Amino acid sequence: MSKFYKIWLIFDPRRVFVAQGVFLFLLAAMIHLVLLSTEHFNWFELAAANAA
Amino acid sequence: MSKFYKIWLIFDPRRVFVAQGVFLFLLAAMIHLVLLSTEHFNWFELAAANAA
Amino acid sequence: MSKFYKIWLIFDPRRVFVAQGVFLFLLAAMIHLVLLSTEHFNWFELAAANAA
Amino acid sequence: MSKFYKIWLIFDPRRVFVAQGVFLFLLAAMIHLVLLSTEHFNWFELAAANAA
Amino acid sequence: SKFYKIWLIFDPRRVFVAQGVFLFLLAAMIHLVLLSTEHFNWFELAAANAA
Amino acid sequence: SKFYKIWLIFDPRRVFVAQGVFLFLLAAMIHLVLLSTEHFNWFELAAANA
Amino acid sequence: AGHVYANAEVGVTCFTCHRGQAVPSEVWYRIDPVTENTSGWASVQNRATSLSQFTSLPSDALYQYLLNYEQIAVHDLESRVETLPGDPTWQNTERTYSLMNYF
Amino acid sequence: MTCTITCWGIGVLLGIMTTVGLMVVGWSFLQGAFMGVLAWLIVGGVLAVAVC
Amino acid sequence: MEETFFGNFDLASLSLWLFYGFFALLIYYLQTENMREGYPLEDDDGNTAANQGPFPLPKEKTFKLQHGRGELTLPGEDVQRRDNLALRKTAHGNGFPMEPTGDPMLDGVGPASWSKRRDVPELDAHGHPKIVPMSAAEGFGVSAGTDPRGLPVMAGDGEIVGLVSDMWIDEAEQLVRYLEIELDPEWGDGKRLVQREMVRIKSDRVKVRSIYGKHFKNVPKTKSPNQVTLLEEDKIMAYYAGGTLYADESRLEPQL
Amino acid sequence: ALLSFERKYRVRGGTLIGGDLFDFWVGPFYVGFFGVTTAFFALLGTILIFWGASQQGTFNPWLINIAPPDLSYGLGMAPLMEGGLWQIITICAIGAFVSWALREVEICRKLGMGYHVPFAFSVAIFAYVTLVVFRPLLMGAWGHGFPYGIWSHLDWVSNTGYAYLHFHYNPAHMIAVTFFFTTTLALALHGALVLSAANPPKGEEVKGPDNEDTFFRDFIGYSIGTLGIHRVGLLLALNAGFWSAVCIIISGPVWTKGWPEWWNWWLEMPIWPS
Amino acid sequence: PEYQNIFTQVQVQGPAELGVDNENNLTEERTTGTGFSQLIGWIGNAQLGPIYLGWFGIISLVTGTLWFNIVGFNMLSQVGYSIPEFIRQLFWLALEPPSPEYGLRMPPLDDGGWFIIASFFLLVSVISWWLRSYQLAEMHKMGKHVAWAFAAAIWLFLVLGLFRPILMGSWSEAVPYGIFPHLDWTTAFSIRYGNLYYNPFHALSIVFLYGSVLLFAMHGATILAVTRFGGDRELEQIYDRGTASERAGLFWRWTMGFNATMEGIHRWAWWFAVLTPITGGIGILLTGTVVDNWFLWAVEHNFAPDYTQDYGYEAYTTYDGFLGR
Amino acid sequence: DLSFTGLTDEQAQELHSVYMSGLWLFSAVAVVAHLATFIWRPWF
Amino acid sequence: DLSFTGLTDEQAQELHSVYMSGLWLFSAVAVVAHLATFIWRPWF
Ligand code: BCL
Ligand code: BCL
Ligand code: BCL
Ligand code: BCL
Ligand code: BCL
Ligand SMILES: CC[C@H]1c2cc3[nH]c4c(c3C)C(=O)[C@H](C(=O)OC)c4c3nc(cc4[nH]c(cc(n2)[C@@H]1C)c(C(C)=O)c4C)[C@@H](C)[C@@H]3CCC(=O)OC/C=C(\C)CCC[C@H](C)CCC[C@H](C)CCCC(C)C
Ligand code: HEC
Ligand code: HEC
Ligand SMILES: COC(C)(C)C(=O)/C=C/C(C)=C/C=C/C(C)=C/C=C/C(C)=C/C=C/C=C(C)/C=C/C=C(\C)CC/C=C(\C)CCC=C(C)C
Ligand SMILES: COC(C)(C)C(=O)/C=C/C(C)=C/C=C/C(C)=C/C=C/C(C)=C/C=C\C=C(C)\C=C\C=C(/C)CC/C=C(\C)CCC=C(C)C
Ligand SMILES: [Fe+3]
Repeated sequence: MSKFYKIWLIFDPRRVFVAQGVFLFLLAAMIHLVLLSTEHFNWFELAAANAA
Repeated sequence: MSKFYKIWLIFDPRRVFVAQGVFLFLLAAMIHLVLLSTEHFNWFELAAANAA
Repeated sequence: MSKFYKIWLIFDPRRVFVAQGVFLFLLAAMIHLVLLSTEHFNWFELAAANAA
Repeated sequence: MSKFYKIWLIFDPRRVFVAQGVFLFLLAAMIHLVLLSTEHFNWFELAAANAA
Repeated sequence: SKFYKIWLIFDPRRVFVAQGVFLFLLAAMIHLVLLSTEHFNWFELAAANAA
Repeated sequence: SKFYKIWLIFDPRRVFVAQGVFLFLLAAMIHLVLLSTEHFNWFELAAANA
Repeated sequence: AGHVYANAEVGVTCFTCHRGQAVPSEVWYRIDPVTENTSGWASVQNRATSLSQFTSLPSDALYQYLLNYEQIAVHDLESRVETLPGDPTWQNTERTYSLMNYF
Repeated sequence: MTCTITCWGIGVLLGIMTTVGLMVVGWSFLQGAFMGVLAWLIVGGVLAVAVC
Repeated sequence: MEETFFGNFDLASLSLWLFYGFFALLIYYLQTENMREGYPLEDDDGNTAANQGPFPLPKEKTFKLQHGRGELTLPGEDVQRRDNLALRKTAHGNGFPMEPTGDPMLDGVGPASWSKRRDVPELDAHGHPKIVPMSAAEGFGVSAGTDPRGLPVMAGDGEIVGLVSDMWIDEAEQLVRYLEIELDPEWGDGKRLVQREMVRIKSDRVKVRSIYGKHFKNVPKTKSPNQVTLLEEDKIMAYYAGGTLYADESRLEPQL
Repeated sequence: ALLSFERKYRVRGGTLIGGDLFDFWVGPFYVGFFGVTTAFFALLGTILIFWGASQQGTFNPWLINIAPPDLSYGLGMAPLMEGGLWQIITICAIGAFVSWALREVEICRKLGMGYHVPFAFSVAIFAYVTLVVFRPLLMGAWGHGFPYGIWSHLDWVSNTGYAYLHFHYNPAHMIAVTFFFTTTLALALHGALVLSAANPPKGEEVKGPDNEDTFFRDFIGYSIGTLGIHRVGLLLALNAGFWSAVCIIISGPVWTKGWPEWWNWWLEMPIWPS
Repeated sequence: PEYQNIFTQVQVQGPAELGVDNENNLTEERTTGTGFSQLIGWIGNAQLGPIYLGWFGIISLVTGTLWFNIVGFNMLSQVGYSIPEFIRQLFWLALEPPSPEYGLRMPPLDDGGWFIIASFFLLVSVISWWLRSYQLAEMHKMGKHVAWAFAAAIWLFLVLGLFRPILMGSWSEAVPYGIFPHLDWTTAFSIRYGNLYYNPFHALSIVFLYGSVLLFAMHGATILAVTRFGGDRELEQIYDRGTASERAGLFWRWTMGFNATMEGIHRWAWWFAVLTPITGGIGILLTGTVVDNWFLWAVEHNFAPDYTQDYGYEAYTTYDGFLGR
Repeated sequence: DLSFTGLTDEQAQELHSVYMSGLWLFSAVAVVAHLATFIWRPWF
Repeated sequence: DLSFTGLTDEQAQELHSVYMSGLWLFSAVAVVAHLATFIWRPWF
């Protein structure tokens, strides 16, 4: 576990960070879109609903 | 920590600046659009509603 | 057994890690999506039902 | 037979292991999906049925 | 008695992979043939024997 | 007779693979035809006897 | 009334089809022998006539279906059926297609 | 080219003129277009052969 | 025919699965037949790669080459490999672009890279060289379009380097393959060939936008002025396309 | 890995908006700025399809069906489970397709080859674009796009085809189909020509361009040549894609009536002696 | 902009190329007259080559004209030899197959009897043309790929008009010889037997038909992209590959992760083209004979989508609202 | 002593230290963001 | 000594130890995750 730094001995930092950067934004959009799809967690609908 | 400046040692400042500039505007345009799609957060329609 | 380390003499660590990284996330995603398909384990709908 | 080891003199270990790896998961996924198709062994509705 | 001479004609690499997919497709086909049958369907029997 | 001269005409490698595919496809076809028939369907017949 | 009074109370009057002329428009006659030197199915369809909706579909569809009570359905109600003589064919489908194109 | 391209240009201009010329005296756009297209093929080909 | 066997698996289903098995064999056959060139795989260091893919290399097929050029077996020992490439890796790992050590266009490494083809001219059915100057052609002449002979040649940067002296035609298929450029003494010497597919012919001048004025003096030459070998033919074509990326930094650098 | 000749061609440069930041290869694939956006858009669109499949209740690839909203919603955004997800996947699909074409520009720019392939793909993109965003705007409702299902989008073609009363009489469909059949006819003959010349009967020398050039001269009396077939074939396929775009863009917003009734101009002309 | 190799900017014309010839001695049956056309030369070869007057070709041409004429004179007899009406209804007239109440028996001339005669001559012409392709490849010492690719088109051609009607029990299952009528038959065939969208072999043929157009746009553009490296000379690139084959391969290796060779591309190109009528021929052959309703076949095999929304316009709008009143 | 990227242990340790520092900071904000949403609308 | 990837016998042994250590850490998180889900909503 303490030797996890060796991942950079096999993966180029400027080649996996592009993959790492894309993957995070892919998630950040994915769950946000999933939440907006649900009726309970759609914060845009809730503001309209709370306004009566 | 404070050693985040090393990102420029592996990522070119010119290309990152252009890439984030496109990304930031596309992010800004997209979020402005989803606000317009919602009836509650469409500031253009609300002015019509308050006009009565 | 203790001689499982020889898989890296057959498989390139670089290509396996990206292969399992893609495989694990896809497996992680589809198991999550399978749960959301079921009405019993859909934690988004359960939260809505609990609020009532 | 004690002489089954000679299969590796015929088959390339790299191609076999990749082919076996994808085959085993596709085997595992299919059998899991067959259980999900049956009403008796689908543990997702069984959890719902037990919870009544 | 001397069937071993088949490998003098057939390439062992091509034959072994040939029956490797053939034998599995025998298992897949026959297993699904049983599953289609109402009698030899162990998944349906377990539901039936559950009562 | 002396039918062994067929191998002077046909390539043994080319005819054995063709025969192997033909023999299995013929066997599968004949087996499948019996399944379609009501009298010789051993799966349906076994259910009938039970 | 199950048809004229289908959705609302909108009936049929003498003006509904005549529309101010003695002979109501869009009336049809039997022109089944559409083309010469033909008989059977070849004699009703291979031409663009008034009854065919600008198509080469049969022109006898109105006569056979709206006047002679011929069978309009052509589909088979099972995935596999024993196709026996007398069953509807693609010619009958083509004629039904001609009638229903007029609809 | 040059002469052939110009001769084709004369035909398409003539085809457009015939398209609207027959529309004035009746006909329809589609009926006039066919004569206009037909005129473009005929006089355009004849001019591209005889003049050039 | 109209009756089903073991379930809903009728003859249509049997034909469908029979095609599925045939298609899988066909894809294996089709994919393998494409592995006769460029295989086995390698890494950026030139060694044999640990991964060769799921498709094994096919059995050796032989082509009986014509005009007495021997035979040819595709799988194994590509004779077209170039030995001394003027490149070195920009990264210690794999998957990263190479940076040329010297002049990319002169060394022919990037888009300017050629392939070590045969050093003999391509032959038609008669055995004669396939591409010859129109001066040596028996009864060939321009039938349509603008004749570029005598028109000045304008480079990518607008410089005038010379006038077209001749076009190297393909008498076997009756089309123009090259234009001969007689370089002015300022911009070079001798004659050079530019492929027709890289040149644009206008009414008064003929222009190439891929190569600047200063790079014509370094265009690869031909040993003989009457025929071009496949090696020279590959070097000449590659050089012009290499200038689409190496004529100036503006082409290599990002456009936005 | 790399092919036996790939090392030289792997040089830096030839990027549109990206630089050395994204100028690298992942396996055989080339990543660029537009390969980054392709990966993001394709993964987001693919995941959202399976997310919609999960909420649809089935994961069967045949039965997965993400459909556009109702026509009552107009051109505005719909609820995610009521058609809004289809709109986002469409936005992701447009981004994935455009970036893929722009990435192909980066591929060919790095290799010094022409831009014919990205242009040819753009025609196929235009056929998809005219099906999902152009035709709906001309009708004022996003619900006219085809649903994102393996068999659901076949129902849309069937219903849209019969929504114009025997679509076979559509003049642009008539032109588009005969381009599709000719392209396959041209593909078969061209593929046969090269294979036949390169693969003669055993014990025979391989045939050069002259032998294959004269084969159709003896076959159909005219051979278009080795170079001619590729350019005419590209135009045959691009015309098939372009005229397919036309036949569907003129269906609703141009000719709301039946397609056989379009041919009434030919049947009813003054020249014809009625 | 850079010169795109779509239209040649200059073309040269020399002595006409007759042919290569060998001891098979194709010259006697080869025409001695050739012509040149500059209009077609902007995109391809400008030479109108000489026909090889073989006996398979002559028989195919003569019997093909007989089928063409027989259909034509029946069409001319449809409208009573009225040429203006014949021209007006040219796209609508046809030679209809026999009525279904005749079976395989020979029907009267006015009720499909001339259809059988025309079909027989068409069958002879089509087969003779295939024999011409096979013989021409044999006489040129070339591969028979043209003959085999053509034979795939014959398969669907024979299934549509010969094989299926024979084992369907009636000649009425054949396709009418008309412009619009065989479009009507195409639609009525799908309607009668459910929906050919749900025919898996129709779907498979569509997969290869789109793939065939897809490949030949891919191959057409890729070769034109490497034509600056002599990529149009595919045959020489097969025997001795240059940078044209390498760049074309690396374009698709860097794009979609795998590529082909300059020869392996045409094997891919050949098979999708060949598979388009082979799969379609199978689907038509077992349509009606085996499966009489394809949507119901889809329903029982669980690949027909199900829709939970209402099927009426009243459920989405109203008649007054649609009219705007 | 394999190094596919040509990075020494000291170079990788320094580079991994910053990456984990960023990873914890990115996850720390996510934990706070997730905590606020659970207070707003719990999903359990 | 068989080595298709060029790694030595000792190089693969050390790489496997870290990979297996990561595998156990990934599995340990999943095991804790499964228990929390089982307590929240069992599936047996
Ligand atoms: C449902 C209740 C809340 C909600 C609950 C949550 C929760 C809970 C969380 C978020 C999180 C996030 N939410 Mg939210 N969120 C909601 C509504 C929104 C709305 C909105 C308009 O309504 C927006 C804009 C966001 C946006 C965000 C992002 C700030 C963040 C996820 C980061 C990511 O995906 O990409 C990040 C990935 C990247 C790699 C992007 C790369 C792009 C940049 C420009 C690259 C620059 C790199 C360059 C080299 C410079 C480097 C410099 C470095 C400093 C060294 N949320 C609703 C209202 N949201 C998650 C989060 O991560 O928080 C930290 C989080 O935990
Ligand atoms: C049903 C009840 C719970 C539920 C129960 C569970 C359970 C039980 C589990 C999960 C698991 C997971 N859940 Mg869940 N889960 C639910 C709802 C959610 C929600 C949500 C918004 O509602 C989210 C976001 C998640 C998300 C997750 C992830 C944390 C995790 C899946 C990892 C995987 O598949 O990919 C694997 C990822 C990869 C291999 C790729 C990683 C990509 C990185 C960026 C690659 C770069 C690496 C680079 C080289 C640097 C490496 C450095 C290293 C330090 C060496 N769950 C519901 C609420 N969830 C499963 C899990 O995996 O737990 C660990 C798990 O066991
Ligand atoms: C309800 C149970 C099903 C059944 C379910 C399966 C399943 C499931 C599988 C097989 C498999 C096979 N079955 Mg079984 N099988 C049944 C009935 C038969 C009968 C028969 C005449 O009834 C025969 C000939 C077979 C033969 C076979 C071979 C094709 C194969 C075994 C390996 C092999 O190839 O060895 C080669 C053969 C020899 C060299 C001699 C060994 C003889 C075989 C193994 C014994 C079967 C003989 C059988 C018991 C005769 C019964 C008659 C008795 C006199 C009453 N089965 C019954 C009907 N069978 C496996 C396979 O690979 O399929 C591709 C598979 O996965
Ligand atoms: C009842 C039905 C009517 C009918 C109604 C319609 C309707 C309705 C339509 C057509 C359209 C078409 N018809 Mg029609 N048509 C009928 C009968 C026929 C017949 C026949 C023999 O009977 C034929 C051959 C055709 C032929 C065609 C083509 C002209 C066209 C098909 C679409 C196309 O060109 O691509 C165009 C589509 C694209 C090129 C897709 C672009 C793909 C994108 C860019 C890439 C996809 C990437 C994707 C993500 C996959 C990646 C995943 C993996 C990673 C690889 N029709 C029947 C009678 N026809 C369709 C059309 O024209 O569309 C424009 C159309 O909408
Ligand atoms: C409402 C209409 C039905 C329909 C009904 C049919 C029917 C019916 C058929 C097809 C078939 C086809 N359909 Mg469908 N099809 C529909 C919708 C579509 C759509 C779409 C977008 O909607 C598409 C793309 C297709 C696509 C296709 C192709 C995949 C396929 C034919 C390939 C072909 O050319 O074979 C090539 C072969 C031929 C065209 C004939 C070969 C001709 C011979 C060899 C040449 C003789 C030349 C002749 C003598 C003239 C010579 C003159 C010269 C000038 C000298 N269909 C709908 C469902 N479809 C075919 C099929 O099923 O294939 C399995 C078919 O029979
Ligand atoms: C457009 C003109 C013709 C053509 C040309 C053509 N297509 C091309 C090209 C060219 C020249 C390429 O260079 C490019 C390529 O690289 O192919 C290998 C491509 C291509 N055309 C393709 C397919 C394709 N082409 C088709 C047809 C055609 N190809 C036309 C006839 C068809 C049809 C009509 O059936 C299909 C399906 C791909 C193989 C490829 C495009 C690859 C691509 O876009 O990759 C990026 C995207 C992904 C990996 C996935 C994106 C997923 C989305 C974000 C979500 C889903 C969206 C989709 C609309 C859902 C569909 C649901 C159901 C309807 C199935
Ligand atoms: C006497 C003239 C008459 C005849 C003949 C006639 N219709 Fe109608 N039809 C009506 C009337 C009146 C209505 C109005 C019912 C309403 O919608 O409430 C109507 C309505 C309809 C409707 C319902 C439309 C709606 O808005 O729901 C359909 C569909 C219909 N007709 C089809 C047909 C068809 C098909 C035929 C030929 C078989 C036919 N009609 C023949 C009089 C007729
Ligand atoms: C469905 C529409 C329908 C309705 C209802 C209807 N008719 Fe008719 N009528 C017809 C048709 C069809 C004909 C036949 C055409 C013909 O005879 O010219 C006809 C013929 C007639 C004729 C003969 C016209 C001539 O050519 O001399 C008269 C008179 C007539 N209608 C009177 C009436 C009257 C009066 C009413 C009002 C009660 C009425 N019809 C309503 C359909 C209808
Ligand atoms: C569909 O299903 C539903 C249920 C919807 C679903 O949601 C499924 C969800 C699923 C499956 C979750 C899958 C998510 C997973 C697995 C989470 C991965 C996330 C990870 C791992 C977080 C990495 C964070 C790393 C950072 C952010 C570092 C910061 C880096 C810093 C900032 C800079 C780096 C340092 C330098 C550049 C300097 C060094 C350089 C030199 C010294 C030169
Ligand atoms: C100035 O000109 C004059 C002179 C007037 C003139 O003529 C002009 C001629 C004019 C306008 C006719 C133009 C013809 C037109 C538009 C028809 C298009 C044709 C089309 C679309 C064909 C579709 C169907 C094709 C199939 C699918 C066939 C199947 C054939 C099968 C395979 C044959 C099988 C054989 C038999 C059934 C025989 C069996 C018997 C024995 C073996 C004995
Ligand atoms: Fe080609």
